[PDB]
Amino acid sequence: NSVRDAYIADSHNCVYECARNEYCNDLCTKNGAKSGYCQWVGKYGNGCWCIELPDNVPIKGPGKCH
Repeated sequence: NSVRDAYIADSHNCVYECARNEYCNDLCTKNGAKSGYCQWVGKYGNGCWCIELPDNVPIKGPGKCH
C-alpha cells in the first residue's frame, strides 16, 4: 500500500526510541506521515508510531535491528 500505520524504522530495521510524543510527531511528519506519537508499549516495545507513512520510508518489520 502507498501508506501505512507502523513503527518508522531506519535502514537497519531499527525503531526510533522516544521520550516525547512531540519527538515522534515531528519525526513522522517530516518523513511524509500525517501524524505520530510515542509508543512506550507496543508490538516491538518503545518506539515512534506513525500514521499514514509513505512506503518509500522504512517501517519496523519482523527480524532483528542490525
